[PDB]
Amino acid sequence: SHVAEIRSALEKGSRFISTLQVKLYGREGSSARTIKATLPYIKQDIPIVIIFRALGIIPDGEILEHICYDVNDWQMLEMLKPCVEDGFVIQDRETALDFIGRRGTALGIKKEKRIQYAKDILQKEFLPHITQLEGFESRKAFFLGYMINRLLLCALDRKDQDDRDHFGKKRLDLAGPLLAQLFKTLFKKLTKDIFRYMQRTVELAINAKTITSGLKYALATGNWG
Amino acid sequence: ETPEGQACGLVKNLSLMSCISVGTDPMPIITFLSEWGMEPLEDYVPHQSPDATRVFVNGVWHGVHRNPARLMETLRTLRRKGDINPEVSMIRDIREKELKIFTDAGRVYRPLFIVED
Amino acid sequence: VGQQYSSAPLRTVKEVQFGLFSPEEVRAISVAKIRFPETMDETQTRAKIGGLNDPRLGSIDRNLKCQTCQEGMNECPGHFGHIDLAKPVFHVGFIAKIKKVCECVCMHCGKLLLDEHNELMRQALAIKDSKKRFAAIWTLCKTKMVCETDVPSEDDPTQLVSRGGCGNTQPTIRKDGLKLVGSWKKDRATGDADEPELRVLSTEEILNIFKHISVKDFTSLGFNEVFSRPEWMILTCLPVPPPPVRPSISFNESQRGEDDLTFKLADILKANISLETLEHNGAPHHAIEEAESLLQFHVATYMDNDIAGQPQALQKSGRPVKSIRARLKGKEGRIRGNLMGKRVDFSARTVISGDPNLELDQVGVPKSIAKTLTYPEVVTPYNIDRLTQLVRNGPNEHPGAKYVIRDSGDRIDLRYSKRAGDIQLQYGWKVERHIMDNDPVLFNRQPSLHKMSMMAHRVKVIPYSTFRLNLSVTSPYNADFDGDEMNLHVPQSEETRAELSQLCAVPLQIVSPQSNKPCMGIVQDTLCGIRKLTLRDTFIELDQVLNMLYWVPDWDGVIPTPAIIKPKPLWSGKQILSVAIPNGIHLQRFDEGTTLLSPKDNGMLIIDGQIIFGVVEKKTVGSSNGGLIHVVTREKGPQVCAKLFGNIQKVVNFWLLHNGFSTGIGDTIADGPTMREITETIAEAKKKVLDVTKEAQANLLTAKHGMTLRESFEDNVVRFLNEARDKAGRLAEVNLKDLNNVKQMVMAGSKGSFINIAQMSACVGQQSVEGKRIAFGFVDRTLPHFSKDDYSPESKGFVENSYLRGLTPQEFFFHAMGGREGLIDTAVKTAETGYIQRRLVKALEDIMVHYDNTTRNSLGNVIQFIYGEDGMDAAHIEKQSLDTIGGSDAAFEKRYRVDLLNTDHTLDPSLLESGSEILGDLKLQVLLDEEYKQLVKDRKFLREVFVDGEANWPLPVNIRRIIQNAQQTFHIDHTKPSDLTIKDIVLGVKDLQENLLVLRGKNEIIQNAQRDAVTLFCCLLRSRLATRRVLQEYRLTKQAFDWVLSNIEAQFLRSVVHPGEMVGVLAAQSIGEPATQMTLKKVTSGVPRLKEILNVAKNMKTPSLTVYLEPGHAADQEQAKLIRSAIEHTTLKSVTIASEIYYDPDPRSTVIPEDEEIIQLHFSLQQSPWLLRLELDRAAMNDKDLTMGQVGERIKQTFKNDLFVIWSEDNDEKLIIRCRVVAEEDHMLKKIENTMLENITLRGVENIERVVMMKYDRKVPSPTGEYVKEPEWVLETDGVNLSEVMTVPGIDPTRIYTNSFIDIMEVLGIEAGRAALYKEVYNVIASDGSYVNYRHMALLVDVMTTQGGLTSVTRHGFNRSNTGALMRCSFEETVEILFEAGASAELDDCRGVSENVILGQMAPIGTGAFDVMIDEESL
Amino acid sequence: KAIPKDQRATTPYMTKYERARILGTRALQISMNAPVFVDLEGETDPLRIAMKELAEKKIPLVIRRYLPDGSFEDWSVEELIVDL
Amino acid sequence: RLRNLTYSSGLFVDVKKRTYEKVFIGRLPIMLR
Amino acid sequence: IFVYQNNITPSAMKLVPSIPPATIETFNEAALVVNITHHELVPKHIRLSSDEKRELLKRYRLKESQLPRIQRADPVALYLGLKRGEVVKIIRKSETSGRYASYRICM
Ligand SMILES: [Mn+2]
Ligand SMILES: [Mn+2]
Ligand SMILES: [Zn+2]
Ligand SMILES: [Zn+2]
Repeated sequence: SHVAEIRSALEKGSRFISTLQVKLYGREGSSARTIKATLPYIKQDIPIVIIFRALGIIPDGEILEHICYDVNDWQMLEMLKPCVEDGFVIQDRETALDFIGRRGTALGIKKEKRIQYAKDILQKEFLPHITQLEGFESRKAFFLGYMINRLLLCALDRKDQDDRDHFGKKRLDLAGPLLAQLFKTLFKKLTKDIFRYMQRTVELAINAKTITSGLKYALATGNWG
Repeated sequence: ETPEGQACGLVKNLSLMSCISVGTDPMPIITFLSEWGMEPLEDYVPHQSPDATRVFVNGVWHGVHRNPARLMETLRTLRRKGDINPEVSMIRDIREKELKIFTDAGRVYRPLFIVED
Repeated sequence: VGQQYSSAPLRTVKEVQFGLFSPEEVRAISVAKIRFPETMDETQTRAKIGGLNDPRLGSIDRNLKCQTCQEGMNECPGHFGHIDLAKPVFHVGFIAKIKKVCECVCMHCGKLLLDEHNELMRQALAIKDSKKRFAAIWTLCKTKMVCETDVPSEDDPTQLVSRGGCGNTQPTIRKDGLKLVGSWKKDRATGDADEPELRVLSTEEILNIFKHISVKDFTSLGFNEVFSRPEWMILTCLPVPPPPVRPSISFNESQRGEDDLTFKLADILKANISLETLEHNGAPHHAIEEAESLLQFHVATYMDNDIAGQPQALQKSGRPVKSIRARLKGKEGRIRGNLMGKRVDFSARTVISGDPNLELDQVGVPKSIAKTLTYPEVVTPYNIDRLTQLVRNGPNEHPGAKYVIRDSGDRIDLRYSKRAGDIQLQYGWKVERHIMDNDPVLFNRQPSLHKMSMMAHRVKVIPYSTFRLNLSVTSPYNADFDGDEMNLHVPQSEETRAELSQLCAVPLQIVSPQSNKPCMGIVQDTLCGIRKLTLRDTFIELDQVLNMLYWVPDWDGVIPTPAIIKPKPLWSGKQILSVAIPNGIHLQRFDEGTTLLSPKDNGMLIIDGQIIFGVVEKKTVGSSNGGLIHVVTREKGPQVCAKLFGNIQKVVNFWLLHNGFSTGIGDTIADGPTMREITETIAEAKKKVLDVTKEAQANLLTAKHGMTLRESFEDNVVRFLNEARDKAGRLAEVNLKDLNNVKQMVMAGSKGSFINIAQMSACVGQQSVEGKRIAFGFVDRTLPHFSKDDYSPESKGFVENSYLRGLTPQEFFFHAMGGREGLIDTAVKTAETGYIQRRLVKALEDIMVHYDNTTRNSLGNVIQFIYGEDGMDAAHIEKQSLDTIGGSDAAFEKRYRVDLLNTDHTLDPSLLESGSEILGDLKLQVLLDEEYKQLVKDRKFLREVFVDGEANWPLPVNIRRIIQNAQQTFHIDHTKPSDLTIKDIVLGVKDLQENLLVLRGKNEIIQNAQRDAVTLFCCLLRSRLATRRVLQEYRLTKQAFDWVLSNIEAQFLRSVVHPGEMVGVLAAQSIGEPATQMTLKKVTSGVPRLKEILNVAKNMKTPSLTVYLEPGHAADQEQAKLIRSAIEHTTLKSVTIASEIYYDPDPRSTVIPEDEEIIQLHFSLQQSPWLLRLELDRAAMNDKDLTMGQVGERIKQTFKNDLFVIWSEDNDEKLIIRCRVVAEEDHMLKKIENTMLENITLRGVENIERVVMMKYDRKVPSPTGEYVKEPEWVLETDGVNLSEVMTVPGIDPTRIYTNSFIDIMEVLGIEAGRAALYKEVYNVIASDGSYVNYRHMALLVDVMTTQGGLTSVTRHGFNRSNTGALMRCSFEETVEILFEAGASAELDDCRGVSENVILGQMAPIGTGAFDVMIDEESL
Repeated sequence: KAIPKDQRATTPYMTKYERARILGTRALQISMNAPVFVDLEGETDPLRIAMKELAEKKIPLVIRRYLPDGSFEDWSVEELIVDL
Repeated sequence: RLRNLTYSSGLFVDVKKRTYEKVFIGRLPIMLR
Repeated sequence: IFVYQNNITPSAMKLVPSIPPATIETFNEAALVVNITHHELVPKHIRLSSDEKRELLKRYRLKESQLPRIQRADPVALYLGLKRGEVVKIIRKSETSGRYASYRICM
């Protein structure tokens, strides 16, 4: 019935538009309407509770506090009732991290590795525009809460669904960013081609033209994506 | 000024005074924000402060701030000096408990006369 | 062609029968056997080998020898070879089909796995579309994998019935390029039957199974007993195409030459031979299999180059390839490349400019373009000098020629020719002259959606570039002169000339079929000018009369004697215009307040070609229905009318040039005061809006039933602001003086409507996007310049100002918003309409009216048993008044009752000569009684048809006019008694009717059909030539009368549709063209709807019912409500305030106060402790006319006993249903709570969501006869359920209508379906005021309905809609289309335009819909 | 399949398409100097002569009207009423 | 423009070559003015 | 004609075509609560005798397939008890001629 999309991407580094959707399953009045988020690389929609646990926010009360900044808002908390249930099976960060690990991994893989895979996804794929380093799990939990929030605040006929065509939430990509997309994607082949001058060197071998041709090519046509 | 038919409304033109934001580092602002009483999100408890205006910056929830208008003033005044980059965009949604700051390039903006009391 | 003779009759392909070559035939027709996979050099002795390129097949080496068929490389039609395949092989094309048939038949007995015994199969079998049946059968039979032995009969399942006694399991057959692989199983996972057995179903297996399929079985598939048997899909025997298909480029002598098919065949033959040289030598199995799949591959690749690879090893080590599919990739795409109109020859394109000095049917061709386009004219004693003069003039002097083409077909190129000025033209040579003045050329403007936009004009070579058009030929073409290019096309042959100038010639197009009116009028200047010239105040001094006079070329030189001779000889403006008009032209029309003294110089009377009164404007002189062009066209001929445009234009234009017409900003300014009234008018609405605002912010606005507050507040505001703009707009239109140049155009008819004045002068009015005021794009405010939640007009997008006043920035931006909406979906309407029109045509393309007056499609199916139900051609129909239908019964008697036996109601002895001796003539009064009872049936009949009461219906032969012509042609005086007998009239007319003949068959059925086709015209006729009428009003003498009869008969015949009429195309482009003008209460209308309708979309956007209350109760606002409620789907959800699940454990005492009284009350004259308690809302509770008891015992009858129900009664201040399950309880309840709020139906028909009442004014006959409006309540519903709603007590189930013509069909049958479908298509075309003569839509709506169902137009087929395999070769794969045509025995009727082009023939359309032959009779 | 001179159900009147095509076919003859049947009281132009031949009922052609079932009526241009 | 050239510039990076276990590098079409 | 209230068992449905040539037709009560042929848009359908039928297809020279068609299950056909191959003359009020008569052959 609803979906709460972010399209988070790093401003610099290498632009990874890794979409997180926070989906409210069931339409108004379908028995037990659950919320699930859709993590990148994780081939199944994870109950949002389980993510919070995998993010170290174990106890219901705590999780709900991250979502529902209002103890009287019994309507919203009552919407989540089945979420809390939907993630009942999982009660500690590792089981949670494992739950995710398993929906990102083949059945052969060992628990530690599995947990470790889910630990790296949450650290780098899940909401990467917040932080990609370590200690920032509360930072995501909170943001993810806020997502679930807004999603429900929309589901509760309390919010108008976002205007797709509002211009403030558009960006115009220009000479600068465009020539930087290619130049990133071309310097990355220059960083790759120079790498085939080390693995391949056992004992000045730089293609100027990869970039000259690449920029020059794109601009001579209108070939970007 | 839009071309008719197929491109109609899809190909647009900048009004004479639109420029497009060039893109600025949010480091100094996020730095100023916690210098200016922004509560870190790590150290944030809502059942404790539900009257908390949440500061976002280029989309990132950076934390919280009770008494935002006093943040908002400064933020505005800094930008109106030069000290925060002019192109930097700060919107407070009073009835949403949100103060979203924007520093990324691509934001189409235009100049206006400031009317202040 | 090929100057030799052949005794064989010269014919034209009438049908193409498509089929598959049986292996039998492939040999039978073949000339060779073809064994050797090489050619030439027989031990070096050059020529050919009895293996390829010769054995009997077509010759090379310039040799005539060719099986004694002689002739040589140009005259011989290459004869066909033969090649036996060692093994059966899948023909690539049918691998698909083969597999598919194999899924339908048993793979052992060849027995259709599903019989007439299975019920889902008789519906599959009954389908007549050989293709759709095969699909329906297949989707049914591919489930089967067991060829059933005993099938449950038509009786007891106890009782089995035998069938094909072969019990074996079928494989599920999958494909692998060229091998079909079959895998069996003795059921899915049952004990001792697991694991499929994959075995490759070989060609040898399938072919033999195909042979075992009965003539009955495979015929119930697409297959043809005679033309295409399944077995034949499997090649045993391969046709060898001869050297004209596969050439040999022998470069003079002593060099190799054989085409890329020859090599491709050479490799088949190789594999074939090495497959034989492994059976004949004996071998292993996966060796012959390998040798088979090599062959099968080479046969495959030979025809289709799109399999497991490309064998490109044919004389080249670099590797290219050509198959016969990939030969049609240069021959299905070089025929299609020439089927799409690319090599545009003898045509020319340039800017058009208007030119008031060309005749209506001219086209000014620039000299330079004239010098480019030729006409091949045959040298002829009649033309020897002129042609000779041209040939001398040459390629560069205008009346010159480019080429002189002599007997021998040589082309002397007069441009570069040493004999350019030295040619003796001999009879029978073609000179290719330039087009010169008066050549019929076909002038067309794309996009050409309209027979009228390809018309033929007389050339008139002119100076500068650009084609020049007469202005009046302008809208037929939808052309203006702001840059439009037009194509001119020179008909090249003499008959092709004749056809143009005889059918498409512009004069012949004035009265157009599309709306049974003229389609070319007087326009722009000439219109504006004519009004001015026509005013009473317009007078012409002698000095200027003479010019105007002399300007009209058709002037007879008599200077009209001036209408003022007194102080100054002074002609009326009318008088001289009246010389453009020819004699014998009369016209009567009356406006609102016209009299025979027409104060306002209103209306129109022209008598013998002198406009006696009326301002001449659009009404008269435009393209309008009754107008002077319609009249002059019918009355005096098309050409004489066409010449009229010329005269009128020339005169008026000359007049206008010396009068002058302009328009300034002054014309767009309002009277100082009017502006205050306007400003007041607006500011008077901003209160209204403001009051409703305050009202609604208070919460005092009551939502209109089934409409939200916010929904209905806007609705009011928008109407206020429109009532404003409009009362504002009128306020300026009334002001503007009769001098006002703007209004001066508006009066005359030329560009300019009210909304225009309205927006320029008064208010611009409310902008709107998606039919709402401007939406809050920013949060709760439309611009960052308003405050949040500002719902004022100014904010939400009312442009207050005129355009004259200028728009505020907001107004400017909101206007820009509305504007962008306009252009955006002006681009949508253009794009969708563009494609609808192309579908509508393709749909009706082939419908033609054959010689029997029947109207049939390409197949021959009767679509209409007489074209448009009356056999009339729509261009010969006029709106006419059926008088029998109208007025009090009283009046009916006054006009039509002639009772001789009554000194009062008799014809007065003054009207009639034998007027007195008529008084009391029993015998007569028995005739005149016949007449009248007949007129009475008539009036009755008519009121049955036009239930509406509508008097005025497009009918052929304008009877009013003919009479008006009689009265003038005979100078009948309304003073002396007529010399008619009653018997003359009464019998004369009775006798006339027997003469109006659409149909001629002598049998009864046709005579009955004929009686019907003429019914309506006859009532008109009876009501017009009624005895009193004929004498009282008309005063016809025996002479004029006898004339009127023979005229009515004359025109009636002239009005009958000609066999030949591509009436379908006509009908499609009559529906399309106007839709290409739809550029725009809440129901989808216009093109979305048209694309909805034609699409037969079951999922409509705006499904509505419209139900009418039973006759006796129409006014009962309360019964309208009582039905509304008992219809509108009313769920528990809509009546419950809140639900709550309490733990309330004691079923006596209760933890809820407000319920203690209710459990007490349910103890006067199992259960869970968990209670589901619903609090209901009276508002909507009594609004939907509902009882607690009713809501209650509903839930109690929804949940059987599985729920303990109890409810507060209807007095209690709080309405409550308390419910228990009757421990996992709290969860079963939240389920049940939902099963209540959503599912349970308290009241109404499901799917009927909103139900609005509305007062509809209805035309109904009062007791006294005349048509009285009788208001009726009419429920209109969001949601359709016509079946269940039809049946509701108290509605008029007779009249209940839905726009979902689909549900109508499904409930009321196809005939009603069609009726409704016609009412929908017509609503679309009526919603933009436009008219399209009924027959066009009928024919569309008939074509959609011919086959029992609603067959969509907007393509249903991926191939066809009604297209022969030859016709416009669709997909890059025509091969595929042809393959299927083989397999299904597609029978091409060659009534196509393309098939026949492919065949080098003209279509049996219109001018080609009959044959001409040389008469041996003519003395 | 042919239908006898009596029992012709088809219009006794020439159809606009027929005229279009006679005149066409007839002019195409007149244009290649095939002999004319009427007096050329001035005319040089083929079609105009063809029309004059039709006018004076002197076109020597038979029109074969096919019915949708395949049967056909023959009419002689002479027989056919030209009233359009 | 006349010479059908590209108004580019030499993109010179600055490299640190270190054994572990100026320098012309491409052309950037310069945007006028 | 078997009239019934809610519905029938598709087993008892497979009991219908069972006593030939005698036809059993089945009307759900609800389908009969209103006579569709009394509806406005529903014109006079007149089952033609095979003798009138012969006359039709002859007078007009039409293979059966060339007649306009009506579905076996078309509510007017069912109401008339139309047997496939039976043609109906549909006499409809026309706005062009007074009555026009078109025929549909049951499919
Ligand atoms: Mn225009
Ligand atoms: Mn134009
Ligand atoms: Zn030959
Ligand atoms: Zn079998």
